[PDB]
Amino acid sequence: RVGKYELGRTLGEGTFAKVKFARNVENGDNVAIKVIDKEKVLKNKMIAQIKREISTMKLIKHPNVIRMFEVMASKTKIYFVLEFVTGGELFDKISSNGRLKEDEARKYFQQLINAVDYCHSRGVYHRDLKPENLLLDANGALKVSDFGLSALPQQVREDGLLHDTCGTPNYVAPEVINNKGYDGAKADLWSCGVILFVLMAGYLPFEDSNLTSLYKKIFKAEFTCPPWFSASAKKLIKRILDPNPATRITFAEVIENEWFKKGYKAPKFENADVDAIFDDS
Amino acid sequence: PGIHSGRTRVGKYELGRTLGEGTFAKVKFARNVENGDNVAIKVIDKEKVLKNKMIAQIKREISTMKLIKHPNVIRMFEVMASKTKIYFVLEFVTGGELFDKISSNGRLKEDEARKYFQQLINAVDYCHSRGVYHRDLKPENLLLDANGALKVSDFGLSALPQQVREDGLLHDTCGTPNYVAPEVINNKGYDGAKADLWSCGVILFVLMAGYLPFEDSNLTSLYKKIFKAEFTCPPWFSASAKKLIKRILDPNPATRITFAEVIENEWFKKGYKAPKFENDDVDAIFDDSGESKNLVV
Ligand SMILES: C[C@H](CCC(=O)NCCC[N+](C)(C)CCCS(=O)(=O)[O-])[C@H]1CC[C@H]2[C@@H]3[C@H](O)C[C@@H]4C[C@H](O)CC[C@]4(C)[C@H]3C[C@H](O)[C@@]12C
Ligand SMILES: C[C@H](CCC(=O)NCCC[N+](C)(C)CCCS(=O)(=O)[O-])[C@H]1CC[C@H]2[C@@H]3[C@H](O)C[C@@H]4C[C@H](O)CC[C@]4(C)[C@H]3C[C@H](O)[C@]12C
Ligand SMILES: C[C@H](CCC(=O)NCCC[N+](C)(C)CCCS(=O)(=O)[O-])[C@H]1CC[C@H]2[C@@H]3[C@H](O)C[C@@H]4C[C@H](O)CC[C@]4(C)[C@H]3C[C@H](O)[C@]12C
Repeated sequence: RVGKYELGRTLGEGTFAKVKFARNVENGDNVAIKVIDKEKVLKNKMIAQIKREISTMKLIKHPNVIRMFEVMASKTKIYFVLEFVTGGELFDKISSNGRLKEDEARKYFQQLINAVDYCHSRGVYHRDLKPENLLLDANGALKVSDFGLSALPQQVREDGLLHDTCGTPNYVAPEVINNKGYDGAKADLWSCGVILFVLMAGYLPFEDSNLTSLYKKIFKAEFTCPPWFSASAKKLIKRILDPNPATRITFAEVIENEWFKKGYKAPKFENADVDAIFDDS
Repeated sequence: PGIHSGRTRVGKYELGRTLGEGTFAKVKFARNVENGDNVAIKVIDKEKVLKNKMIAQIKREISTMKLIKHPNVIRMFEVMASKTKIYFVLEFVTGGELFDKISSNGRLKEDEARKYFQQLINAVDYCHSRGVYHRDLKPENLLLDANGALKVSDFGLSALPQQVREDGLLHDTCGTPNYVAPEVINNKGYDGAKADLWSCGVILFVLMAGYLPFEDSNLTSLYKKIFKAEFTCPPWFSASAKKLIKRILDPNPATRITFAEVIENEWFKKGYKAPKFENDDVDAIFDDSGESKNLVV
């Protein structure tokens, strides 16, 4: 046993991190418990940011963000307890049934933008948003995974789980491909825009069998919207997928956008020590 | 079974609704009106297909796959064509994707992983012996029948450019680097057999480990790991399995183990039982078939 949590099967076991299924004995909620090497994260250059973002994600409750229930530590380990959802991955709808209708795409896009924008407002940037982070609960609501956790060092992100993405480079903004540092908000917004493209088209905007030509297209944002895209959706997508992060549209501008505001009901919800986030207890 | 006057018709197949749509290709359900068989039909713009410098290789590989019947290869039953479309008539399977097991239960036991690997290696080597190279092996091509037997998809079709093939179902233009051999990433993957073998080794790794041998959120680090074949086998891998995987994941295709040598590897041969199974006009593969249509619709 571990905490108020009863353990189930091992989901993955990487070298410095591992993930177990569990349930909360007090309420029966499904969770996953990630156990990671403590010194690997303590030694890391960006530890103060890690501590800050993780401490923040503990506090955040947004209806469209995966909950981080607990964060505890041993002398050698850090434990994370994360909400486990049962509706699968959002992109499964495309694998099984092709592109989504515009209204269903816009709905998920609204949940996504609001959740991402909310985390940004609390100083937390994903920086590696991929379709595999777009999960669905029993009722079909979007739950975005890995905010905060994505800030951990690579060797601890290798946690024994299968992580592949169809069309990986598509979701990474040109400035993230090419540069060491970058703006987190603009990098996340690029990812969201590609996600929206795929939901509405059923296929990736950037492709080429030739890798040099593929990355050339990404850096110029050379892509083509299919004919079923509306004029207003195409125009918003082209502003989001601006290959220059200096001129790329802002989240605030996306939220004010006429296409975006269609059927848009901002969700009503409420959300009302850092250095000691990983010490023993 | 009944021909349905209000449905589209090609050969003995009646076409149903569109499942997926790409720019040049669509996928529809269809059914054989003679015997009730349900199939999937990929319909692709004919001019787009023909106007390619690789059309000869495409006709050859599609012609071969149409004739192949392997227990671990998805069947291509028929190819028909109109003036403007090519119809590839393909087998459905019900068991989903192989990696679904992993994605839910993590790694498989050594014996079960070795079983799927034997199935994969046999099918791929079989197609190689007939001159067909896949070159695009990835999780999306590893399907399962109701018996839970592996069925490899896209042999033959993978010869088409991914952009022409793209059907709006998230598999054709994936181009995921994690499954791709370093020489192929480097635009020098001449030996198609060694390139497919690398992918198969990455697949074996995932089944036994539950995760990818090369992964990184940083694209530069990812490609670097691939070119150097920098990876670590988990501690539960046996000495023999580790020995084989390291021979497969050799980033020099020249020194990389061959398909034939894998088949004779002592670990691969464990419980191994090769399949017991059977067994122009190539140029005309895509000619207008003159198949009856339904003129109502
Ligand atoms: C030029 C860009 C970006 C490289 C980069 O920037 N990598 C380091 C960034 C991250 N760091 C934090 C480590 C920065 C280091 C600190 S510093 O600030 O000092 O940079 C990189 C990103 C991925 C690279 C691919 C591989 O080459 C080879 C590959 C196959 C063929 O062969 C050619 C094509 C292809 C697809 C290439 C495309 C791309 O065009 C390259 C060159
Ligand atoms: C990959 C799967 C979704 C796909 C899926 O399918 N999940 C299992 C169910 C399989 N089924 C039994 C339903 C299929 C058979 C039924 S059938 O009727 O089809 O036969 C999803 C669902 C829950 C997700 C985890 C949790 O969020 C907690 C945690 C959050 C972190 O941030 C990232 C890590 C971690 C461990 C997440 C990883 C991953 O993202 C999980 C496993
Ligand atoms: C993504 C799914 C597997 C996962 C899944 O979703 N499994 C649910 C099974 C449900 N059914 C049994 C009713 C059949 C599917 C109905 S569905 O709702 O999925 O349309 C797999 C299993 C069968 C696969 C197709 C066939 O190989 C024929 C053809 C081969 C070409 O090379 C590539 C194109 C095509 C159309 C393939 C596309 C895709 O790769 C399919 C749908």
